[PDB]
Amino acid sequence: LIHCYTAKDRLAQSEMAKRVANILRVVLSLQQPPESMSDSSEPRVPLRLLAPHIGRLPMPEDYALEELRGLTQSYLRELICDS
Amino acid sequence: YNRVLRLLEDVGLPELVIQLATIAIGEASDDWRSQAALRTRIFKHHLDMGHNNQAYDALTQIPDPSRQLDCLRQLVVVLCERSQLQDLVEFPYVNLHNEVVGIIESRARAVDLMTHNYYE
Amino acid sequence: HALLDVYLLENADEMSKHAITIYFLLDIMYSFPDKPDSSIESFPTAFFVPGSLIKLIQGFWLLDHNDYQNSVDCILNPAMSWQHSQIIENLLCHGDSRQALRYLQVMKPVATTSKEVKLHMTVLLANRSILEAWNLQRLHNVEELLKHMYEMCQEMGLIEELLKLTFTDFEQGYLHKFLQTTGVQNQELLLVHHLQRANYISALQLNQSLKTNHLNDCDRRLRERSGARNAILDQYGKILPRVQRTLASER
Amino acid sequence: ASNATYTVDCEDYVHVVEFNPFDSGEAGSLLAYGGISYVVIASCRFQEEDSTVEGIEFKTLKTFHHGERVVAIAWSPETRCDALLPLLRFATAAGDKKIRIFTSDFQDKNEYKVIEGHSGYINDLVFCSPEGTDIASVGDDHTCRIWDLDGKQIAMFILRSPGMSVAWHPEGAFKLMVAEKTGTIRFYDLTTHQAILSLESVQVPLMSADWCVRNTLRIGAVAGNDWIIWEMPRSSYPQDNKPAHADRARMFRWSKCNENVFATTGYPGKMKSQIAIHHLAHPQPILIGTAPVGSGLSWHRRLPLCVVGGYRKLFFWLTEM
Repeated sequence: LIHCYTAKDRLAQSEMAKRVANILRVVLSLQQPPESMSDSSEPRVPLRLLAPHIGRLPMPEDYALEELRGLTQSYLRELICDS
Repeated sequence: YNRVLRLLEDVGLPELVIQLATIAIGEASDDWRSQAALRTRIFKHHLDMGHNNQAYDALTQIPDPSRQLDCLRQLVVVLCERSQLQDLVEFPYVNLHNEVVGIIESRARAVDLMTHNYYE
Repeated sequence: HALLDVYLLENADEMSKHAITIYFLLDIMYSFPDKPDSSIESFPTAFFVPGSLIKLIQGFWLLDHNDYQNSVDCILNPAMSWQHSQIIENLLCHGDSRQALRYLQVMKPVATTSKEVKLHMTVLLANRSILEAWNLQRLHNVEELLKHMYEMCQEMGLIEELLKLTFTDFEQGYLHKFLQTTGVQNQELLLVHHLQRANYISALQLNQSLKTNHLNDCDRRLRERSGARNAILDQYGKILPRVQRTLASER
Repeated sequence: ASNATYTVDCEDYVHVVEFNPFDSGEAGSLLAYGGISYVVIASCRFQEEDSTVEGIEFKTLKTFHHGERVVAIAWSPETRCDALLPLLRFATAAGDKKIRIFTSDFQDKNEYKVIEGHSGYINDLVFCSPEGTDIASVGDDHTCRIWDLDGKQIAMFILRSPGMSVAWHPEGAFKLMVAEKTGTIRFYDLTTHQAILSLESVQVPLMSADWCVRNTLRIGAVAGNDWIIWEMPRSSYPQDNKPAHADRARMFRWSKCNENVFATTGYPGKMKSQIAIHHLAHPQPILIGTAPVGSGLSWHRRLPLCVVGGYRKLFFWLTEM
C-alpha cells in the first residue's frame, strides 16, 4: 500500500522494494530447512497468500510485474509438479 | 559396454560411441551416476561433431546438475568460438541466463582491452 | 499319420519339415518326464539336423510354453521378419518392456513398415528412452511418427519432458496443431510451452481464447486453475509496453 | 591440410560414394552414395564443366530405401538418363551379406532384387560384363562369386584369404582382378574360369586395388600403410612402393583422366581420415585433405576431381593438373 505521493517518494519506494527483495532472496537461501534427508528440498508446498499479497503489492508496471511474471512461472512449475 | 566405449573412443569413431552409449543407458537402469556419465559422453561427442541441437538435447537429459552446468559451460564456449551465435540465442537456458552474463563478464574484465565478441 | 504326411509335401524345405517334427517330439517328451533314456533323443542325430536349428526350435517351444527366460537364452545362443514383430508384441502385451528393449538392442530388427516403426517407438517409450524414440521418429512418414510420439507421450504422462526437447520449425508446427486439437488440458500445456519459449503474444492470445471458452465451466478445480492462469497473465500484460498491450487486446 | 574445393550436405553419414564411370547421356555426372539405410542417386555439375554453374550444382534425382548399411556400390553400364528410355541400374552390397540390384526408370517404376549366397560380409562388388549382365562380388567367406541379374550364381572362385577388392579389366574381355587380404592380387578369366596370373604385395593387409583406365598395364593398391604400383607384364614385383598414410591405408582409386594421379584414404581413424592425392613424379602427396570420418573414394569421369563421403557431407577436391 505505499503511497509515495511524490517523486522521490516513488524513487525511494523502488529503491527499497529492490533492496528488500534482494535481501529476502538471500535469507530464504538457508530458510525453510535445507532437505538433506529429502530428495533435494523440492518446494512442493505453494502459498496462496504470497500470490494474493503479490497481486495487491503496488509498484511500477515494469520491474514489479516482471517479478510477478517470474513468480507466476514458478507457480505454473509447482502446478506441473502436482500434476 | 564401458570397455567397448573406451575402445571406440581410442579408434576415433564418435558416431558409434554415441550409438553404443545410447544402448548402454538402457542397461544402466537405476544407476543415475552411470547414466550421468554416459549422457555427458554423448553430449561431448555430439558437440565435437558440431551436432548443436543433439548436443543441447543430450545436455537437457543429464540428471546430475553439476555435470549439466559444466557441459553448459562447454557448450557456450564452443559455440562462441565457432561463431555459431544464433543457435546459442535460440537455446532456452533455465535460470542460467545470468550464469552466461557472469561468465562473459568474468572473461571480459579478465581479458585485455583488445575486444573480440564476448562484449558484443 | 497326418504328421508324417508333411514329409510328402513338395517344394517344402526338409529342415522346416524336421522343425515341425522336433517341435512335436518336444511336446511328447514334456508329457513323460519319468524316463531319461528315450530313443526320441536320437532324432536330430539320425536326420543330421544342425544343433543351431535344434536350439532355435527349443527356444520357440519354450516361448509357447510360457518359459520366456530359457526361450530367450536358447534363441540368443551363438550356435524371420514376422517373428521379430510377434516376439516384441508378445513381450509388450505381458508388460516386460525391459526384455523387449534387450531384444531390440541386440537383434536390431529392420523396421520396414509404419507398424514396425510404431512398435519400436512403443518399446523405447515404455523404457523411458524418449530421446531414442524421438530420433527414430525423425529418421523414419514424419507426420505419422510425430503423431505416434505425441499420442504415446500424452498417454504415458511424458508431455512435460517432451516440451524440454529442441524442436525444428516443422516438429514445432505439428506439436502446436496436436496440442490445440487434443483437449483443454493440452491448451494449458501449449500455454506453458509458449511461456518457456518467450512467445508471450501467442500465450496471451491463447489465454484470451481460453478465457472466452470457459465462461460456463462449473468445475471447482478448473476454475481455480483458470483464475491463477488469468492472474499470472494479467500481471505479464501489465508489464508489457502499451503497444504490445494494444496488439494483445486487439482481436 | 587443404580444405575441400566443394562440399555438399547430406541427410546422414556417407558410408560409400561412387561416380558413374559410364556415359549416361546427360550433361551432369551421376553420383551414388550409400547411407545407414538408404542409397541416394544425384546429378553433379561443376563450374569447370559449365561456366553457368557457380561452384557445384548438386541435385538429388532418387532415394532408395535399403534398410541396411551399404558397404559397396557398383554402376551398371546400361545406366542411361536419355529422355526416350531412361534406365538406372546399380548393385549394392550391405552388412546383411546380400547383394541388391536396383532398377529404375527415374519415374514410378522402382524394382530391387535380392541375391543371396555369400556366407560372410561382402567387401566389394562390380559389374563384370560390357553388357552389364554379370556381377562379380568378393567377401570374408573367401569367395569371389559371379552372378547374373537373375541372382543365379554363374561361377565361384575359392580364395586363400578374404577378398578385399574386385575390378573388371577396362579393355580386355573376360579378365577379373581380385585382391586378397594376404597381399595376393589374382586375375581370372571368366570364359575359362581359370586364374591367369598373380601379383604379390610386399606389405599386408592389402585393402584396395584399382586398374589404371588410361594405362591398362598399371595396377595400383594400398597395403599396410603404403601405396603400391605394378606395371604388367614386366614383373610380378612392385615397380613403386611408397608411404600413403601414417596409420593404415584403406582405399586406393586411380584418376580416370590422368594415368599418374591417384587418391588414397586412411583407415576411419582418431586422427580424422586423411585423403592423400599422389602424383607418380612426386615423392610426396600433391594434396592432403582432411575428412572428419569418411568412407568411399571415387573419381569423376572427366574432371581431375575426387569425392569422399563423410559425416553428413560429400567432400570434393579438384587437383590442379
